[PDB]
Amino acid sequence: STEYKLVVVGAGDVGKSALTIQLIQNHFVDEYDPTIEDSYRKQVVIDGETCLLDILDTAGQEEYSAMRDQYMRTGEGFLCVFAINNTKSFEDIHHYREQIKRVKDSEDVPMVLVGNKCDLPSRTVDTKQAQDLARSYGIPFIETSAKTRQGVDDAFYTLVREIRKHKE
Ligand SMILES: C=CC(=O)N1CCN2c3nc(OC[C@@H]4C[C@@H](F)CN4C)nc4cc(-c5nc(N)cc(C)c5C(F)(F)F)c(Cl)c(c34)OC[C@@H]2C1
Ligand SMILES: Nc1nc2c(ncn2[C@@H]2O[C@H](COP(=O)(O)OP(=O)(O)O)[C@@H](O)[C@H]2O)c(=O)[nH]1
Ligand SMILES: [Cl-]
Ligand SMILES: [Cl-]
Ligand SMILES: [Cl-]
Ligand SMILES: [Mg+2]
Repeated sequence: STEYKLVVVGAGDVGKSALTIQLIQNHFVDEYDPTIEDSYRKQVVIDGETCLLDILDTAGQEEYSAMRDQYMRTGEGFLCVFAINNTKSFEDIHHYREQIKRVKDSEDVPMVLVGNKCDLPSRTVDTKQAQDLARSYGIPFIETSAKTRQGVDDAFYTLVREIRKHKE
């Protein structure tokens, strides 16, 4: 099987830890420690190929030492996560993409835009608004809901396909 190192980036409280557990453990955690950054592993099948994933749930203080960049440079794909009910988290996407392009030293890094918390009624970030931003980036965009499993597995598998295309 092929290994894929994934990194989940995004502002705080957007659902990175909830999305990560919903894919690994297949259940929703409504209150995970926001200061905890850990790595998870699970082997799934993606369009026939068996894929072993190592997903990094990022958290903690924003810091750009050579050790941190080198550790973040090990990620092959990135999930830039925002909340459809938090405008600021959607404006901070340009920050994470810019920092990912810097440490990876490339302008075509495999990544997928994630609009989490789509199960909530009041939405402030429009769907087509985030869709045109991902179209400008040239990256996929998927709306997910860690509570209802909606698109969770879809968002993660789409990122592995972007890595597959970039590799070949
Ligand atoms: C609860 C809190 C929480 O979970 N949080 C909040 C802090 N938060 C991060 N907030 C920021 O800005 C925040 C604001 C917004 C913008 F205005 C600039 N900042 C003032 N920037 C972060 C940057 C990185 C980071 N660092 C590197 N060395 C290299 C790369 C390639 C990255 C990557 F990949 F991420 F880009 C990482 Cl790992 C972060 C960041 O961890 C995630 C945590 C998640
Ligand atoms: N309604 C709803 N709430 C969510 C969802 N995902 C996360 N949350 C809530 O957002 C809060 C923080 O989520 P968290 O997993 O810590 O995201 P993170 O801080 O960015 O890593 C939690 O109290 C969750 O209840 C979702 O899909 N739907
Ligand atoms: Cl499973
Ligand atoms: Cl950091
Ligand atoms: Cl910098
Ligand atoms: Mg978290």
